[PDB]
Amino acid sequence: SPSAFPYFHPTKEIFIPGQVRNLIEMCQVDTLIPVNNTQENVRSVNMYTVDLRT
Amino acid sequence: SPSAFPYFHPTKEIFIPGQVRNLIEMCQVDTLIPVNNTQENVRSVNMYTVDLRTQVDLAKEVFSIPVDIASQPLATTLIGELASYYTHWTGSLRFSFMFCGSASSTLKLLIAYTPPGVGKPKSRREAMLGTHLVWDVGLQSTASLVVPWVSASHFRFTTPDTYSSAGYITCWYQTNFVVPDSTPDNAKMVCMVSACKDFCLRLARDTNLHTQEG
Amino acid sequence: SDRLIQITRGDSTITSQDTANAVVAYGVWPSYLTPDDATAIDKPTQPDTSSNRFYTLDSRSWTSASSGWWWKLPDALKNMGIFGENMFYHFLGRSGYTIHVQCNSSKFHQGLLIVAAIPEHQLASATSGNVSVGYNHTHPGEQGREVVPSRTSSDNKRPSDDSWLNFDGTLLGNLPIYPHQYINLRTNNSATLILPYVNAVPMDSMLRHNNWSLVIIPICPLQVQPGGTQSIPITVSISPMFSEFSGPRSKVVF
Amino acid sequence: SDRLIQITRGDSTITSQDTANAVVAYGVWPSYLTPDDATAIDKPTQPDTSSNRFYTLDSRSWTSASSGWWWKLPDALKNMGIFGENMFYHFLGRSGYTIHVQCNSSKFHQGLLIVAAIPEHQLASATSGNVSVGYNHTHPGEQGREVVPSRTSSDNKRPSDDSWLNFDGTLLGNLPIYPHQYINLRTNNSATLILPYVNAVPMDSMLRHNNWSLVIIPICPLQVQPGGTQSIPITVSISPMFSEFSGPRSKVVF
Amino acid sequence: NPVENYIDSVLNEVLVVPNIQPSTSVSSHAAPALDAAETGHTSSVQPEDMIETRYVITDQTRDETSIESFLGRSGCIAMIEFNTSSDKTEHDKIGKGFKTWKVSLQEMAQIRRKYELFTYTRFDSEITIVTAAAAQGNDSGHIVLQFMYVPPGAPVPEKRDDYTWQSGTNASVFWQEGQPYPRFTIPFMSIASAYYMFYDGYDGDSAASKYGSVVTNDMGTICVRIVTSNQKHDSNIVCRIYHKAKHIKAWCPRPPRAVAYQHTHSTNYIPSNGEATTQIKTRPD
Amino acid sequence: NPVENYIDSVLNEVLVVPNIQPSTSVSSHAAPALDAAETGHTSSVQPEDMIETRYVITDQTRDETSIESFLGRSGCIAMIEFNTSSDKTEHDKIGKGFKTWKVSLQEMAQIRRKYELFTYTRFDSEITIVTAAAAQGNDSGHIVLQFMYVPPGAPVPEKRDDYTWQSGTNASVFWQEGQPYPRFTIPFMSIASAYYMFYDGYDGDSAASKYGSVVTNDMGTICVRIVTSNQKHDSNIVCRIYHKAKHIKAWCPRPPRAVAYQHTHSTNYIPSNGEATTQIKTRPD
Amino acid sequence: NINYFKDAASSGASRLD
Amino acid sequence: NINYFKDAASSGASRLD
Ligand SMILES: CCCCCCCCCCCC(=O)O
Ligand SMILES: CCCCCCCCCCCC(=O)O
Repeated sequence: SPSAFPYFHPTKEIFIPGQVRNLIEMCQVDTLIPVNNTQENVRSVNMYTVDLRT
Repeated sequence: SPSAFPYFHPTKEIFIPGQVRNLIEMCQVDTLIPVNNTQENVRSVNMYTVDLRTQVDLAKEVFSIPVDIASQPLATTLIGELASYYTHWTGSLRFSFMFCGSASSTLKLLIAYTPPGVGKPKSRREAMLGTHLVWDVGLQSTASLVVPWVSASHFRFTTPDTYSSAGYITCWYQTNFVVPDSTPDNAKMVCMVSACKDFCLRLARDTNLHTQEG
Repeated sequence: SDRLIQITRGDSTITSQDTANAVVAYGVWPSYLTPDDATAIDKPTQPDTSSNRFYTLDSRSWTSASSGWWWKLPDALKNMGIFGENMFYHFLGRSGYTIHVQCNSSKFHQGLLIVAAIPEHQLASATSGNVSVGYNHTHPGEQGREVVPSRTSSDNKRPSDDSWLNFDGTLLGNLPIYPHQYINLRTNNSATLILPYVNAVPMDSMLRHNNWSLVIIPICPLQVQPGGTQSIPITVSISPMFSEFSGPRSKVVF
Repeated sequence: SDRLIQITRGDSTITSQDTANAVVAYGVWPSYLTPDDATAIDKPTQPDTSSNRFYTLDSRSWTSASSGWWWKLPDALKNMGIFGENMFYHFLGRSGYTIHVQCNSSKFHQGLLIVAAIPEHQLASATSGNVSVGYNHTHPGEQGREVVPSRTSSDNKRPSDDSWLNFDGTLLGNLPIYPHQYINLRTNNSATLILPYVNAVPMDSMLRHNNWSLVIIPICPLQVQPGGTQSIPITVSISPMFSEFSGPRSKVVF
Repeated sequence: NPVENYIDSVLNEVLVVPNIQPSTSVSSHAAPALDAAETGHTSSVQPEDMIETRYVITDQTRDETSIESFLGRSGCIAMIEFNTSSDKTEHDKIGKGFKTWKVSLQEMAQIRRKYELFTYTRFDSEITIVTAAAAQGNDSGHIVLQFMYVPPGAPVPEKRDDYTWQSGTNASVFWQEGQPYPRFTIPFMSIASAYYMFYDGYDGDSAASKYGSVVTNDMGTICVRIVTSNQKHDSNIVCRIYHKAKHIKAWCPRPPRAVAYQHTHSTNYIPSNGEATTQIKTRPD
Repeated sequence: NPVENYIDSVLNEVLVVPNIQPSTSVSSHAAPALDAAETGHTSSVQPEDMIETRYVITDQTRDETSIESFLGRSGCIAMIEFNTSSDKTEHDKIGKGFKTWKVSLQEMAQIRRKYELFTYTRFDSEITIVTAAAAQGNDSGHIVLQFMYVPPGAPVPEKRDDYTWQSGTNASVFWQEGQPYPRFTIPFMSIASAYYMFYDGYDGDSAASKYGSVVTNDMGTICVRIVTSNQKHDSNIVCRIYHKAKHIKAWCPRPPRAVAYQHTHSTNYIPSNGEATTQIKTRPD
Repeated sequence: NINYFKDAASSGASRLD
Repeated sequence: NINYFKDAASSGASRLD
């Protein structure tokens, strides 16, 4: 398709850390599961924590 | 697209002096800045002249302008007019000052460019912490301050924008306007602007500096 | 010494001891028309030394009140010797010019002239409406025109006197885009412009079309203390260069 | 042309069109400290362009009555941008300097300044007895000190104002043994001194010790006839050169 | 090799800009900061001469400030208006069945001001036509238009179905509703080697003689008609003529127009108003 | 050889996925199942380390999760609405003869949320226009539209037939009824090297200073008019602007938006409602 | 791959990486 | 570059200089 700006030269691409090429790179990063997800916990960090006890 | 005149041979191209291939060739020519631009002067040649005279106090201000090429008073200069046909600009600017006192008159000026983030300098002491020239008026009647390209981004908008603004020029007495007897105690300076070798304009647009009604 | 100039044109010589270089308009030296660009097939007359010489125009006084002056070329030279006769006897002519503007003063005078050569300086009227500037007004000859502040006349054919609008609806601060020099009285006593022939046709009617306009505008007014000479002359000397004429006929009469 | 100078230091540029050369004190150009002469083992900070640039000090008026002026280095720059901050945040510093002293006038003014840089300019008291000059008096900052004839004050910590005794018990006529220039108003409008770091230790406390004193003394008084500007400024611009600092710590507070 | 010029053209990297070289402190009799503007030359001083610069590899390009880029964009140059009639007698008349327009770049200020940055210009013209036929009744009818270029001295139509519309030698282009925007090229057509944007000259020696660029080359007339005979429901037809210069050369740059245009082919700037004088875009402070 | 990359591209096999290797029982001091998530690194453990796997030749490909695949699909970014009038005075006005829209990716949540998975993005934009002109009377009339891109600082139209629509330097595209959907590319046009999806910064130091990505690059305005003058039967015109990114780069991945958007260029999430707080898609159990 | 327009931006989707 | 029409003027924008 034709460019609306017919001689325009885009600003140089500088190096920026953290380029993402594929969404599976993001799926390969651990993220917390809201396992607890009771009505008391879903407005809070507590939904991400599972209780263990004797 | 098809020609409406299907065998037509255009008139020979003769050599004409002064061919222009690029608008930056025109931006690279000095044009006068209407620095004075008070209501009394904007209908007259006087808007192009900045008054200098013997001061009683030290380190006084002579003038100030924003440096952003399509802001006032730069807007109606040739570089400001051409810049206002474009959305973005970049590169260094040359501001030139021609002293028009007598040959018997002497002066030093501090001309300073102040980057964004502090407003306009309130004194020569604040101004001289920025990029500056101490200009000695002598046999060479003209001096140039280069406003180097110092920006976060590779380009700035030509329309005024607080994120994109370029800062200020200020001019100050370094020493004083000094004269012998039989010499006017006052003079004029003419301020000019042109593009350095790195200067560019990008995204073409309709100018804000000309309108049509009817 | 870069301060000095001597220009010799035919039997005429000009000197200055306080120049600021010279400007060759658009970087092109004047020359004769080549066969590649020519259209008029008659052999041109090239009057050489009798035509390509300095003619000094009528001098004008710069005062603290002056607003500017202009001349048109070739019109300013139409009465000037063999160049002027050749303009009146030929259908076509072409020339370049050396313009030397002269304005001496003291180490104690102040002032700034811009001296500009404008190609196709199509003037605005001094009046409202579509009425264009009259022929007699854009053909003042060697006198040129003196600009007067707030000039009063009933003649709707007269040109604009707004030197701050270049007499044509464009700002004076942008006049430096044209071939120009300044006379800054502290620096120099003359300006020199070398003008090639500039036109969209290889030769033209000398009397119907002024290729160049010489515009002299005081930007910084003349200032000088009592006992100094309060008004100083501006004198313009112009030499045709590589003048050519073709289509000889009876002399034009106005 | 030997009359001209341009000095560019960081984002700052100074020009003069009427110099009398420049003096490199003792013929040695400023430079960074070498490992052979160093003693402090910490890697120094070399702030380069943000520090090694001209700072213009507060201007002073030369009148027919003036007796002289002085500044101390690095003290005169202690409030000056990134150089000043680095002096306050570091135990040690070293720098050379370019000093440019500016004083324009006309072809009709007369006067002579000596402009001298004195290493270890240990001042005399203005009072009898063994009382030494006070810290606050030898640390005036960018204002410097103006010398006043027959100055009256009760403060026994104040320095000598006897410019004819170099403020230190030695004759003014011998001041030329120090790195110096003159500003003779008929000859030049500026003086330029390039000062290397001069000390018996490779770096020193910037706030405790002034390595150099800039002394400006009118030897021939300012003279000018009526209608000429009767008093003329003296302006001092100083650039650090090869500035280095070491032993970073909390900012000193007075 | 031509493939390098093609790659530069698709990247818009044809017109490279100098790198900023590194510079250092200088103490010299050379003073690049000082000059004589009296010479009429602009100072050659650059950033490296007046500050300590770093090395910068300059990515900028000047392709979009080329005269081909600047003037080579389609802009409106005419609005040609006629209002069709259901009456067979009125539909034959000028302003009703057809309209004429004397060709120039002079009527629309946006285009005019850009080309008037130059004294002389030479280009081929791409013309594109945008027709909008505003239905005044319950239906459009069949809309077929003919645009005929009438060169100087060719007979101009006086009636909607005059003999001149036969177009036996003139260029005509036909448009019908739903057809894409008509487009054609006019080659550079002056009798001179360039168009005069300005002309400090006359067609004669007399008080009545014309002055300015109107003298230099008559550009002919666009004539537009509705080809369709009279129909039940009227249409207010507006044909907008868009012009793009191509193959452009331009000479002798000029100050831009600083004040409103008043008339075609004229530098006149004084308005008719007695309270309001000519207005600039210089703001006071 | 480029033909191998072409064959992989038409098969969508460019981004191959590892085979599952066969594995066997292991008894070792090496414990791939154990790690320290405190390090901020995700465990490298794979199926072969924790179960006895067979050999599987993995046919899957990641081509459709490429950022070009994910962001390179046309989505609506604006609905631009105006309602034409038969009255010659009202048809000249904004909202009636023409409309303006400040360009952003911020107004439509489906596109906005996808691009906001990244902190910085760089792409060329393919724009496609879908116009639907709802006839309010017995006929459509002649519908011709002009879409004009007005860059920052160019004069925005105040009237339907204002001088700004001459488009002497701005890009315009014309559309007429029955014409295919208009399409054009906007190249990557920031003054910076990427667009900021987020910006933890201000245009100034003050209480009144703007915050966030709105500071970083003004994107100009799309102006749309009906070119046709006033007509008998009104139309409720809606122009939908669709955007596809191309030549895409993206940096610094972010958590997706977990709660409704409230405002353009703002991460604000608290609703106006006093009974209903901000809602997530985490279901209780 | 044939490119019909004079700008790099005018080309279709880029090759995968 | 393919030229579809018999006239030089019919070609698209010229190369930059
Ligand atoms: C016949 C189709 C329209 C042709 C437009 C020609 C445009 C160039 C005219 C140049 C002279 C001028 O009007 O200033
Ligand atoms: C002028 C046609 C529309 C152009 C759409 C540009 C889309 C990218 C804008 C990125 C900034 C943002 O809005 O978050």
